[PDB]
Order: sequence, then C-alpha cells, then structure tokens
Amino acid sequence: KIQVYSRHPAENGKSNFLNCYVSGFHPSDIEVDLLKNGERIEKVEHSDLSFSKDWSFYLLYYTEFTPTEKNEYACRVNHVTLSQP
Amino acid sequence: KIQVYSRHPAENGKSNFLNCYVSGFHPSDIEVDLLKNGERIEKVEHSDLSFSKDWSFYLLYYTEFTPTEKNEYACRVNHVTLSQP
Amino acid sequence: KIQVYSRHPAENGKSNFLNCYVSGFHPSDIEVDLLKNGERIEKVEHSDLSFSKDWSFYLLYYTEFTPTEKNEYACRVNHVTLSQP
Amino acid sequence: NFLNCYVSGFHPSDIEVDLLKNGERIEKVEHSDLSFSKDWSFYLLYYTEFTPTEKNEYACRVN
Amino acid sequence: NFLNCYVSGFHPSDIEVDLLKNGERIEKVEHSDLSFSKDWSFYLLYYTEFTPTEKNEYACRVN
Amino acid sequence: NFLNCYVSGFHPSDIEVDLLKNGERIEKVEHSDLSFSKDWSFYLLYYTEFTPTEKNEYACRVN
Repeated sequence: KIQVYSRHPAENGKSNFLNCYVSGFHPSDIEVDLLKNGERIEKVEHSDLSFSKDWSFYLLYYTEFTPTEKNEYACRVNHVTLSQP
Repeated sequence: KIQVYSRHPAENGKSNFLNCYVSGFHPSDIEVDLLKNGERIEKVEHSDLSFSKDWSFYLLYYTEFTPTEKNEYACRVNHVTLSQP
Repeated sequence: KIQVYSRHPAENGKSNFLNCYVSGFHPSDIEVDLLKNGERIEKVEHSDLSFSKDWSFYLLYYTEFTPTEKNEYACRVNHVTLSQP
Repeated sequence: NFLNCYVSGFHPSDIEVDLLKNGERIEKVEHSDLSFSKDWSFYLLYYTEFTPTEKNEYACRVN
Repeated sequence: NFLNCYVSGFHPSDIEVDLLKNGERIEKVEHSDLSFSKDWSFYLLYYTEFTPTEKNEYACRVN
Repeated sequence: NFLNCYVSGFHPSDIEVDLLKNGERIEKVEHSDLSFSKDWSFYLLYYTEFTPTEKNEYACRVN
C-alpha cells in the first residue's frame, strides 16, 4: 500500500490576483438629483430624496438560524487530501 | 496497491485573474433625475425620488434556516483527492 | 502502509494579491444632491436628503442564532490533510 | 548626413494617443484605458538552447 | 553628421499620451489608467543554456 | 559630430504622460494610475547557465 503525491511545477512569470470574491451590497456609479441647474424658479417645496432606509446584513424574526458551513474563500486554493485506511 | 500522482507542469507566461466571483446586489451606471436643466419654471412641488427602501441580505420570518454547504470560492482551485482503502 | 507527500515547486516571478475577500455594505461613487447650481430662487423649503437610517450588521428578535462554521478566509490557502488510520 | 548603420529593436516614434483633447462641459469619464504597453523583454526564453554564432563587421564610413 | 553604428534595445521617442489635455467643467474622472509599461527586463531567461559566441567589430569612421 | 558606437539597454526619451494638464472647475479625481514602470532588472535569470564568450572591439574613430 504505497501512495505517493509528487507536485513540482515550474511557474514561470508573475501572478496577479484582484477582487477574488466580492459580494454583499456594493452598487457604484449612481447619481440621484433634482433640478441640477435651474434658474428663475419661484418655489421649490416638499423635496424628498431617499437612497435607502435601513442596512441590515442579517434581519431575523423568530428564526432558528442554524447553518453548518465549511467554506474556503480565497484566490488560490490548494486542497489536497490523501486517505489510506 | 500502488497509486502515484505526478504533476510537474511548465507554465510559461504570466497569469492574470480579476473578478473571479461577483454576486449580490451591485448595479452600476444608473442615473435618476428630474428637471436636469429647467428655466422659467414657476412651481416644483411634491417631488419624490427614491432608489430603494431597505437593504437586507437575509430577511427571515419563522424560518428554520439550516443549510449544510461545503463550497470553494476562488480563482484557481486545485482539488486533488486520493483514496486507497 | 507508506504515504508520501512531496511538494517542491519553483515559483519564478513575483506574486501580487489585492482585495481577496470583500463583503458587507460598501457602496462607492454615489452622489445625491438638490439644486446643485441655482440662481434667482425665491424659496427653498422642506428639503429632505437621507442616505440611510440605521446600520446594523446583526439585528435579531427572539432569534436562536446558532451557527457552526469552520471557514478559511484568505488569499492563498494550502489545506493539506493526510489520514492513515 | 543622417546615417544609420544598424538600427533594431523597439523604436516607434511620432505617436500621439489622446482622449478628449480639448473638451468642455463633460459630466462623467469612467474607466478609461490608456496604456502604451505592459512588459518590455528583449530576450524572453523558455527552455531554449540559445547558441548564436556571429562574426559581423559594422563599418559605415562618412567622408 | 549624426551617425549610429549600432543601436538596439527599447528606445521609443516622441510619444505623448494625454487624457483631457485642456478641459473645463468636468464633474467626475474615475479609474483612469495611464501606465507606460510594467516590467523592464533585458535578459529574462528560464532554464536557458545561454551560450552565444560573437566576434563583432564595431568600427564606424568619420572624416 | 554626434556619434554612437554602441548604445543598448532601456533608453527611451522625449516622453510626456500627463492627465488634466490645464484644467479648471474639476470636482473629483479618484484612483489615478500614472506609473512609468515597476521593476528594472538588467540580468534576470532563473536556473540559467549563462556562458557567453565574446571578443568585441569597439573602435569608432573621429578625425
């Protein structure tokens, strides 16, 4: 019963990693405006500019929150497993 | 019972990784406006510009949230497994 | 019962890692404005500019929050496991 | 008497790359990519048996 | 009497890379990329048996 | 009598990289990237048997 794992690669050249895992709320490049350029305007009343009310990554009610997770968030993962019972 | 894993690649040249995993709420390049350029406007009343109300990645009610996940979020994954019972 | 793990790679070239794991609330490049440039405006009344009310990463009510997680957040993970019962 | 006996390699000239040279009243400029090049490598070899034999005489005369 | 007996390598000239040279009333400039190059490597070898044999005579005369 | 008997290596000239040279009334400038280069390596070798044999005569005369 002989198991042999041999790994000798030759990686020639630089390696670049960027934004390997992006999640959640992340909008970008958004513009909300009213009367950006206005002249000879008599009255401006009851203006309501709203982007959001409440930010809650977890919002639970009477919840049995029971996750069992084994995750690997990375850029370069090397998950090697040998088993010889 | 002999199992041999040999891996010696020659990777010639640079490697580039970008935005390997993107999820969730991420809209971009959005414009909401009213009267961008206006003149000789007497009254502007009851303006309502709304983008969103509530941001909640998890919103549960009387929920039995029980996931069992084994995930691998990455850019380059090397998942090698040898088994010799 | 002989199990041998041999790993002698030759990584030639620099390695760069940036933003390996980004999550949560992180919007960027957002502009909310009213009357950016205005002239000869008599009255400006009842202006309401709101971005958000409450920031709460965890907001629970009568919740049995019981997660069992074994996660690995990194840029370069080397998870090697040998088992020989 | 401009003379070039031997000119080689990367030598570009008289190049103009421009974006919005003379512009006015521009609202947004997002994600502009103005890159001339990435990597400069004269001898880039991989597992190469580089065995050149040369006997060159660079003799350009001017009178 | 401009004379070049042997010119090699990376030598670009007369290059102008510009973005919004003469601009007015600009609101946003986001994520501009103006990079001339990344890496400068004259001899970049990997497992290379570099064995050049050269007997060159660079003799450019001016009278 | 400008004479170059042997010129090599990285020698660029007359390069102008500019962003918003003459600008007015600009609100935001975010994440600008103006990098000429990263690494300067003349001899960058990996496991290389570097064995050059050269007998060169650089003899450029001026009278």
